[PDB]
Amino acid sequence: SRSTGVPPELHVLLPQISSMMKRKIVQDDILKLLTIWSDAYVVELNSRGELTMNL
Amino acid sequence: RVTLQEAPGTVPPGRLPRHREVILLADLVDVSKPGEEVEVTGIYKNNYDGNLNAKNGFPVFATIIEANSIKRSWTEEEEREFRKISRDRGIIDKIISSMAPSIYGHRDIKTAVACSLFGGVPKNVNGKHSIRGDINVLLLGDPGTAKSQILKYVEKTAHRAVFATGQGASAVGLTASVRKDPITKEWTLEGGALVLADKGVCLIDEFDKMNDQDRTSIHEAMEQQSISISKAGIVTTLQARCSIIAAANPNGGRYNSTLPLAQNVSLTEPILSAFDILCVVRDLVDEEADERLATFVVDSHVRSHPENARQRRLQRQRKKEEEISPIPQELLMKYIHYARTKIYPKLHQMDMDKVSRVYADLRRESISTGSFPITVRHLESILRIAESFAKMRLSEFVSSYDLDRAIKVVVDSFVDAQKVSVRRQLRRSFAIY
Amino acid sequence: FQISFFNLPTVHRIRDIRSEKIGSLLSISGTVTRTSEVRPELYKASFTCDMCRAIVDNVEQSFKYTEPTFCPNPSCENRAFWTLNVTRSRFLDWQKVRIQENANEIPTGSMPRTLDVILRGDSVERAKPGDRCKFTGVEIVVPDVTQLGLPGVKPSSTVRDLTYKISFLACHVISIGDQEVFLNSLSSDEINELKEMVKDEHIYDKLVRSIAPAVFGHEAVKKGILLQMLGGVHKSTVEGIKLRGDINICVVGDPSTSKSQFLKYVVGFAPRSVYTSGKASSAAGLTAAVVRDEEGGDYTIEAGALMLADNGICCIDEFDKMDISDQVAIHEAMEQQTISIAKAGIHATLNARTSILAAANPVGGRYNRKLSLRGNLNMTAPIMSRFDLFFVILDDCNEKIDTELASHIVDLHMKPFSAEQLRRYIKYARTFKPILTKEARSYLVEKYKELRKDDAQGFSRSSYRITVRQLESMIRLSEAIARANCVDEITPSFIAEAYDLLRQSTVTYDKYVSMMNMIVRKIAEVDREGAEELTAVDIVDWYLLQKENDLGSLAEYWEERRLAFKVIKRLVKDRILMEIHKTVYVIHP
Amino acid sequence: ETPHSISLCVYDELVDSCRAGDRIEVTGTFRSIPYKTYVDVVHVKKVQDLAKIREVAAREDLYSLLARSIAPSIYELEDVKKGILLQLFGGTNKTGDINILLCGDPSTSKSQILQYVHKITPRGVYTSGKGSSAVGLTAYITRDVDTKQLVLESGALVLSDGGVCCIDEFDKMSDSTRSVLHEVMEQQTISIAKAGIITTLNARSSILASANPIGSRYNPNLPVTENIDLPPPLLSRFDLVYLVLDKVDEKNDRELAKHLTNLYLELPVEFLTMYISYAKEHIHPIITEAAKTELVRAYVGMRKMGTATTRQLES
Amino acid sequence: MYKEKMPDSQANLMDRLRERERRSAALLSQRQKRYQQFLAMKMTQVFDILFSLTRGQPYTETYLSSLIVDSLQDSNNPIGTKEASEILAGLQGILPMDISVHQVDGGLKVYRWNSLDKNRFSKLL
Ligand SMILES: Nc1ncnc2c1ncn2[C@@H]1O[C@H](COP(=O)(O)OP(=O)(O)O)[C@@H](O)[C@H]1O
Ligand SMILES: Nc1ncnc2c1ncn2[C@@H]1O[C@H](COP(=O)(O)OP(=O)(O)O)[C@@H](O)[C@H]1O
Ligand SMILES: Nc1ncnc2c1ncn2[C@@H]1O[C@H](COP(=O)(O)OP(=O)(O)O)[C@@H](O)[C@H]1O
Ligand SMILES: [Zn+2]
Repeated sequence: SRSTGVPPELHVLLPQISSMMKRKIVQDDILKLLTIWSDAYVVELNSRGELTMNL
Repeated sequence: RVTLQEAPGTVPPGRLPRHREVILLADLVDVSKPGEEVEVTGIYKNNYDGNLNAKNGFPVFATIIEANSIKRSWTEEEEREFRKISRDRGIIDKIISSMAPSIYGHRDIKTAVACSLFGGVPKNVNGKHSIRGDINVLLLGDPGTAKSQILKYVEKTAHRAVFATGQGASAVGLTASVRKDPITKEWTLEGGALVLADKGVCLIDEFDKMNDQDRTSIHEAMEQQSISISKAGIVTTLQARCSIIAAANPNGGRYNSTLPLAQNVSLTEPILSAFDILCVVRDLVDEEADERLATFVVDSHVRSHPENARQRRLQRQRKKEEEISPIPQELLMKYIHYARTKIYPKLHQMDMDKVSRVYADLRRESISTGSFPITVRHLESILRIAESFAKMRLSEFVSSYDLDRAIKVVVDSFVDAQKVSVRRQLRRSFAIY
Repeated sequence: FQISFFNLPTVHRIRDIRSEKIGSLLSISGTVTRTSEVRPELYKASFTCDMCRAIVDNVEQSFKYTEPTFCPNPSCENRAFWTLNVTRSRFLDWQKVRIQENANEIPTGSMPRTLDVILRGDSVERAKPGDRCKFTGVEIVVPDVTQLGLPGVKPSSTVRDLTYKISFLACHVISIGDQEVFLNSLSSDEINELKEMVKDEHIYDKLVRSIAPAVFGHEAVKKGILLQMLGGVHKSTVEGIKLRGDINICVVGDPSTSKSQFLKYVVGFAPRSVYTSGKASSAAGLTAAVVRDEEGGDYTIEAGALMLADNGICCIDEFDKMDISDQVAIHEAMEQQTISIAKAGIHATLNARTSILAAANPVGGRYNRKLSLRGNLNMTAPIMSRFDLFFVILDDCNEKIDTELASHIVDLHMKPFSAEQLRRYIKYARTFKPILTKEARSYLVEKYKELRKDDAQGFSRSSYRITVRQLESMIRLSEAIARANCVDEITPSFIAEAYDLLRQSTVTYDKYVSMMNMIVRKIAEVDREGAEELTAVDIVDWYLLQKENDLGSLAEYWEERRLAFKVIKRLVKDRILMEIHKTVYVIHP
Repeated sequence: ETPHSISLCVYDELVDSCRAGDRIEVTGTFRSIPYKTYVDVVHVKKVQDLAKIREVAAREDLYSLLARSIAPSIYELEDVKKGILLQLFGGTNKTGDINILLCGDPSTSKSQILQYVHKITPRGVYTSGKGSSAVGLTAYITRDVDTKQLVLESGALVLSDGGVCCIDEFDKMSDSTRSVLHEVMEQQTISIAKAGIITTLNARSSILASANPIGSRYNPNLPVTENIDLPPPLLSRFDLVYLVLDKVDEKNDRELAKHLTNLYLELPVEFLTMYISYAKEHIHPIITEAAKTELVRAYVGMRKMGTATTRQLES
Repeated sequence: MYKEKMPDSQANLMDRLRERERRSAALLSQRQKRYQQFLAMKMTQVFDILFSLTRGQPYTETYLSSLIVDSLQDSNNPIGTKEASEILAGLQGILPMDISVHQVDGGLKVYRWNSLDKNRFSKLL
């Protein structure tokens, strides 16, 4: 749905994820996934001060 | 075919509520009724091509949503916080002291605002009539005393708040309106302010100034919790389950302390009976109250003075919230919503004696002194506010402590509305309560 | 994909819309009166053939429903038959705005014009009713059928009629009504003119006199008007409560004391002002109107008098003549600065940041001096409390006053800061947001107790004029008074000034008392501190030292020095300062 | 032109020259197309007896002759003649109107003078109390249904701009109708704020009013202000209020009887209007320094007897 | 909030007011000098008003003055009508080559500006 490859911010992704999980997912949960597989997602920070993740 | 309108509490200032047309297909009809809050999934497209193109120059179309599926939610991590505070010491006092942090005193209003936010438990006996759970508050006082600012605070804190004014509203603008529809060619009805506030709160500022025809609609709204209309050949009834908070002014702009409430306002007595809490605020001068009030206000203005950065600002705002209120406000908004949605506290028959005996004692004093006869609706009001007090603690059963505070609020309002000669006699007779 | 130009150096009024400029780029200014709901507009359509399955794309419309004139494939002979595509076609947002000529554009007493402006793309919803918007775009002509039936020979084409009317297509929308932002938009020379108008000692005194310089006396009102036009600071409480920052004023007096002159001054000076009077006004015309909208089957809000006066001053004459049924509609805008509408499905809340400057006359048409201030007025507590200032002025048969009054009113028939210089000051001053000092809070609660004490009735504890709103008014007035100068810290002095103006509801009288408060406190200070004694001459020399800068020349020195001893003798004459035998002066009981 | 009106067509650089409510002189061509008579406006204008005037200018009985000439059918009333004549002369507007009220018993020459005034002044309007309304003197402003512009449908105080409006039974004017006079009489504007319309007009004119005494006849036992049904704010605006009293003295009744009876058996108006039209066009007096002091002292003395509002000083 | 009790300069305060008197006129002259420069530099942002969307000589000074005030009315530094006259008249003095002024009925008409290198002249003052 995005015409550009810039990933959306985490503060949008987590609410969308939380509804699907039937359980609230927070920032610290993402770091658990990164520990298991380092190359799972790109974790570059947005200049707005919002965390981002991408394929 | 259905229209969807923005959330009442989220419209930005200066704009009318944005809305879209929605297309519903077979097996998805009658899924919702006017006043419902729903979430729908569908396709967003333009479909007014055809006759509009040649109808006029620079022709235009409209956007619609083809409703594929419509739906009408908490997590345990949040309940980890709600349950903790629910059993803390003085939970009721933390709630009341957090209502309108920058307003001094008026604690009998703040407790009335708090109870009206949480509300009671509606009941519908099959084959009999229903019972409302909404708490009705009337704020009558002299100019000043921030009666209007309270309704502005209720607007932001409550979930679904609809704000109205006595003179700025109309009979059509409250009950319903009529629109044409070319698709089916029969008249369609669009709801007013009372229909919007269904399962919400309806605020009527300056309640006295509206005409009796406008005021008659409000009375039947609180009594029946529904809107009945027969206009343009449409006869139907809509759900209007809303709580009312009203601010008014006495005759001549000053309250006559030597006359009853029933003789200080043009609001007729049958309409006064629809309220649960009747607050009568006086503004009488005294250096004791004036130094306290002024030093609160002069600090309120120096506080609200304008002047990971977002996190820093939220932390600083939280610090100021703590400095004036015991509970952070956005947490309280969540806290109230969870209590309203989840908790439905129930009565214990063990407290039947505590309720009936006080009522008979209150009735006995009514004929003894005073002109206002105690009515069953007062007892109905006591149970409702008793349920609301239990709903504050997130306890599924009514306790004796909640009933004591419930008795205190209703008796105090009834006593304070009496004339001065009768007022002093009743205060001594109900020193226990 | 759209392009939007802006920042045109010239702005053309509605009366400058002429057919000689069709197709050119121009910028106009006009107060918005109506807005319509946005709709998508077909920008570039596509079609598929009927005889064959050919497809035609990139069909630009250009203000008319243009179907393709030919099938592009030579194997097909189709013409004037097409199927409109709703998927490969593109749509664009489109909105119609009705704007109106400003008051300052047209000569006084003339009618204002009207015009319809078209918005596309992101520019939609940027126009709000009551806003003084400015548009940038080009002039176009649209098909029109209203021109038929008019006199004159009508052109024809061959037969087809080709009447037209002019409309404006705006590609850009801006709404126009912090110190560092403001200072960055001005050059050095604008600063120097503005800097020198602030960096002077008597600036507050001069600006009071500059209000309506042709009107004699009434220094009380000339202070009031200056403060109302400066306004206060709007504040929002953390719990979600909005604090009003605008000042309301009312003036009542003799039918010959000039009060309609003040209102005519303000509406002729205030950047956004509306004049209305008594019975000629109505409820709908003041706040906002619910009226059927064009282009659709729904309603819309049409701006009232107050909405046009947003961020300005609304002036009402003959306020006591206004019916109660329409005085009510002013209430909500005076305190909450918002308008609540619930009628015909237009449920909304509108900004009403307006300062009301009303004028009225006593109940009997004359100030019956046999009665109190209550018997002279028909206004009640709900409306009286909302005025931060409430002046009642009187005229009486003083001989010297009438000679001065007659002298000035005749010089008009025979014939310190210019009105332009004030608008270059208030715009800068309005950017300051003063803060209360800690001791000012202590001093404010002192004075509020004092005002509440005086307003207290003799038997009942209920007050009538001073309420909690007035406590805010003291800060609100003190803000504006401080806002007139280069300080963001409210001093105790500015609290006293607001205290005086709210409570008030040979040698010149002002000079006499000003000398009194200076000398009297001087003696009480040294007595309470036990300093050494001083003589009358030393008192005179001390006072002249305090006002060194007010002396224009040493010739004025002797006059003021001579004037000083008369003040002393008056105090001794009525034993205000007791002589002790050269003599020493001590406060009398 | 008259209450008839016909449509006009304007082209080219003659736009931006006319607005609603203006007075125009038109030179144009009369046309007709099917019937629709209209004017192709070709131009738009928006703005020997001299010795004979001097011969009357320097005469000694000038004031008496002019005063007498206005009402040859009315006896004496010298002061009434002068002020109403001074009403026609008017003040001097600068970068001016004088209003008069006649109070007297309901049998003395009140109606006849007002009839003369509107039949001797250009485009005067004759009005009465119950014969008019609030939108009678005030032009009915409305908005066009197809062009959406603001239009005005004229009014008594708008028709007589620059002229004289005659109001009979000025006491019996409705309170709402009486209320709108204040702005008209002092500011010469009519501001209207209604649904969708916010604008102000100009109605610069002179008002001549006649009022019957309270009750049946003037009673000297009550004060002067109690025999007049006007509140002081309205009563202060009038430049001149004439108390016309009916005596029973034959030393003046018989002379009046002769003047009336000599008129039903079997300067001129053209000179008078020529005189008036010349003065209003060419004479622009300026108050001298010496005359300044007299105005000051007269008002001070009048004020010192304590209703001497400053509206009487400009009068 | 108060001032000196007894300054050493007591009789010399007469010289103090004399010294104020000696330069009272100079301060007013600088007020005059500064205010014209406020108009002398503002004219730079004024010849862009005429150059942009004005197209003929028949434009009179009354119509231009009302246009200038309305263009700067919305800005942070608005300008009055009588100030615009000294602005419009100021242009012709510094631009005697492209604008000429002649009078009819006692009013002024503005000849059609041939705007060329408008910016260079303002620096020669
Ligand atoms: N009891 C109070 N404590 C603190 N501030 C108050 C109180 N009453 C009024 N105010 C001040 O007055 C304003 C409220 O006035 P308003 O809403 O007009 O009262 P009402 O509408 O009831 O007459 C608020 O801005 C508030 O700061
Ligand atoms: N201080 C003054 N200086 C100059 N003129 C004055 C002064 N006071 C009154 N006037 C004159 O008196 C008139 C007052 O009219 P006004 O009181 O406004 O009428 P209303 O009471 O109907 O509004 C004005 O036209 C003005 O010219
Ligand atoms: N001083 C006078 N000179 C001439 N005619 C007079 C005089 N006084 C009374 N009349 C006559 O008395 C009649 C009164 O009529 P008029 O003045 O028109 O109305 P009203 O009866 O209301 O005063 C007139 O017809 C007039 O001829
Ligand atoms: Zn084909």
